[PDB]
Amino acid sequence: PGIVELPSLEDLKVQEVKVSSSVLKAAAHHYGAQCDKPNKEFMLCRWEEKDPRRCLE
Amino acid sequence: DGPEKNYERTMAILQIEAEKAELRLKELEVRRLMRARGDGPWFHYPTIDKELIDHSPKATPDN
Repeated sequence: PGIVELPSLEDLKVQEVKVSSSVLKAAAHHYGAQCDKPNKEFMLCRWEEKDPRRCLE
Repeated sequence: DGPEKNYERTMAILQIEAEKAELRLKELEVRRLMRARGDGPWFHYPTIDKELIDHSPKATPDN
């Protein structure tokens, strides 16, 4: 068996959404309406690739 | 019975018995190969049916 390829630590850095769950809960309904397009593109990628390494972008 | 009737009746008996003997020997050989290789209709032990598998999207993506 081979070696499990993994992206570099700097290939995973990004600005995280550092707010609490009640903030997301309060914004969820408008958030779902406003950010649908990138959100659904990402979820399409995850269920098609079945590989988190393939949807990092 | 005349000697020609018995003589040619014997040939008919011999043909049937000889053919059956050949088929009996083939069956032993065919059975030996099917059991050792499992590539024939005999000794075909069941495997799980793949039409029982659910192919729809699952609750989580990695599967």
